[PDB]
Amino acid sequence: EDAGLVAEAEAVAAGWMLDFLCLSLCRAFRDGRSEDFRRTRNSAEAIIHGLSSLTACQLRTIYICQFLTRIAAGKTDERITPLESALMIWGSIEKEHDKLHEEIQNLIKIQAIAVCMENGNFKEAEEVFERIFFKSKLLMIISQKDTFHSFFQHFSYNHMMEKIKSYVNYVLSEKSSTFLMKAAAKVVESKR
Amino acid sequence: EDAGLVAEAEAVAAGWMLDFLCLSLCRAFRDGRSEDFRRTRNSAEAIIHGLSSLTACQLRTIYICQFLTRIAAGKTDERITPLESALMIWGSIEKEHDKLHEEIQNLIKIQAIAVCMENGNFKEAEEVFERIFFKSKLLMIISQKDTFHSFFQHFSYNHMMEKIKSYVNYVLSEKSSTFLMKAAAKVVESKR
Ligand SMILES: O=C(NC1CC1)c1cnn2cccnc12
Ligand SMILES: O=C(NC1CC1)c1cnn2cccnc12
Repeated sequence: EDAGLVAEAEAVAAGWMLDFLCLSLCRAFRDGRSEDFRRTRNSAEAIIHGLSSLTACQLRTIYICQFLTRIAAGKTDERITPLESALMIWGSIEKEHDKLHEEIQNLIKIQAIAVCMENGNFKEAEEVFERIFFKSKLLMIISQKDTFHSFFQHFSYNHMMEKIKSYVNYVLSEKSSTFLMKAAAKVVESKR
Repeated sequence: EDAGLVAEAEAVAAGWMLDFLCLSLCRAFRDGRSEDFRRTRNSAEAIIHGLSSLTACQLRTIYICQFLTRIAAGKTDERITPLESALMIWGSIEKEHDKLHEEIQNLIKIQAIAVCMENGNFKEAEEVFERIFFKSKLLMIISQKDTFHSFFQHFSYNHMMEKIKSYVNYVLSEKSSTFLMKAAAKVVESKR
């Protein structure tokens, strides 16, 4: 057997497993299946370690998985919070900076502060605010522990999750026809 | 979309990834590619967590992966050593207890003691001997620190690895035609 051709076959299969796990991670995030999300994340993380050279499409795929992982840990190496880490990934992914992108970006920025206030760590909320950043007014709300200010109700966790879920639906539609899931669905429908 | 049919497709794909990773784990073990073995082991471990109901064939596959994992850690939750743990898996796998099975079993039993002596932990070598187990003579060799006794040279680490590698070749031939690797090799050969 040719060691090089066998390794190339393993690289193609890793690429297929990556797309399958991204599609599965997107569905568990959309459905709110936390444990399924956690397991798929662990599998995608292990599969990703098996690849050493990635295409532009594959880099986009791993960064989406990393982004959703930090978003999922939002209320739960580096000295920043998971939502601040999601913000750094979001601003660097090779993607269009459209209306939805700006909406998701601004919701994460405000929710990174609000989740600290929700947990009762207001010194952390000010530290998060200082790393990310109107500014005087946002700093006053944190100082007065106004967690339920109308500003926070308009830029809520639920609104952040709904906007991110609309983005996940475009990724899900784009990867719904990948090799591994398409082959699996055919087997399932044949039985039946 | 039907959540049940989507979950069934994910179960079929997990079954395909399991066979692919077992075949890849077998090749890295045969070739002595330690880092590739470690990465594939981590991927198989994560993929296995995603399955909750396994067929008899799939249980045989995960136990082979567990067995090779303990063999690979032989010289490196539970209060026993990795080779003693490999011995427990080996004796419980649904497989024929043929000449090769007994050979591998007896080589692991003796190497579980010899690797402790090689590392200079002779109290551990006696503790391993007591958990597994002629017996008076084997206990004398450990007591006299005769790590290079002709008995240990006939039942060596290299002989243990060669016999296990012959078994791995039968597993490798049996799983060489699984769906994921067969589809990947076709893509590679088409390019070339
Ligand atoms: O970014 C992460 N994973 C990427 C593939 C989705 C990631 C970060 N922490 N973590 C812990 C366990 C598993 N995966 C992770
Ligand atoms: O038995 C194990 N894995 C099975 C799939 C091969 C196993 C034992 N320790 N460990 C650590 C990291 C990854 N996998 C493991």
